[PDB]
Amino acid sequence: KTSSISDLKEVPRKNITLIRGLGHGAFGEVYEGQVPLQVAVKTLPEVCSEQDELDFLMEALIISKLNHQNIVRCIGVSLQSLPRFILLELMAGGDLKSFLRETRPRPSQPSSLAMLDLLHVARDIACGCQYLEENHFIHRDIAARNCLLTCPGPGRVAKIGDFGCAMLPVKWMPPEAFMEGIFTSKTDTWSFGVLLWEIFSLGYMPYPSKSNQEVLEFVTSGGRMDPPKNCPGPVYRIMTQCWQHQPEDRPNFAIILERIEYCTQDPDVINTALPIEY
Repeated sequence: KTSSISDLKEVPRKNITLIRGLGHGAFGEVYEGQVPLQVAVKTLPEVCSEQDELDFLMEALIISKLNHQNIVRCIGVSLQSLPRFILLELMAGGDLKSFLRETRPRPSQPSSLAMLDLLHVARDIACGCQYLEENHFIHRDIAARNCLLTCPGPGRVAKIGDFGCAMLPVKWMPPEAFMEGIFTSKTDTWSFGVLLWEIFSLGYMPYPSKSNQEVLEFVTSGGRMDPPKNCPGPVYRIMTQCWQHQPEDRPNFAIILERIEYCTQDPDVINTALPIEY
C-alpha cells in the first residue's frame, strides 16, 4: 500500500524559494531551495504527459513512505501549484561517485581519505538497503551515482537517493535481471556488491575496459571483477558473495551489514593504506 495524498505535507508555494540550480534531473530540473529549512526541489515540467503526472505523484507517495536515516527524506510537496514540486532532504555532499573521484588520495594530499571512510559509507548504504529489504521495497538501481552525502567532511553520512535497454544499468545487474527482467531483494544485493567495488576502487567504472555487451557475456559465463587496488580480503569476500550466480546463494542485507561491521572492527582492515594516484 502507498501513502495517500493526505499523507503528503503540501507546503504553500509562497513558503518556497529557489536559491539556485543543481542540474537537470531525469524529468525536469533539481534546485536548492528553502521553506528556515534547506531543501532539494524536484520539478515536474508543465509540458508533460498525463502519464508523467501519474509518475510524479507516485514518486512522492513512495519516497514519503520511506523513513530511515540512510534514505533521503521527502520533506513535502507543492503539487497544488505549477510547476509541481517534490521537496527532498538537501544533500550538500553531492553524489558518492563524484566525491570518490574528487577525493582520491594524491601525492599532494596522501591522506585525503582513509579505509575507515569507505567502510562507513558502505555501512551507511547497507543499513538503508536492509531497511528497503525488510520493508519489501526493491530499488533496482543501487549504484554510487545514486548515493548522496550529507557533507564532504569527516562526519559525512551516505544515503540512498533518487528512486525514479541501452538504458539498463547492466554493469550493476545480476543475470536473472539481465536476462529475464527478474528483480528481487537479491537483485539489489548483487548491485550492492558492485557498489562496494565502486567504493573501494575509489570511483572507477565497473569492469574497466568492458562495454555493456562484453560485461553481459562475461558475467553470464561466470566472470567477476578482481579486487580493487589494495582492497582488504574481507571486503572483497563480501563482494564475491553478493555476486553468486544463484540469488538464493547471495546474502540478505542483514548478513551483509554484519559482515561490513565486522570488517570495521578488524585493525588489519582499517589500517590498510589506500592507493595513491601518480
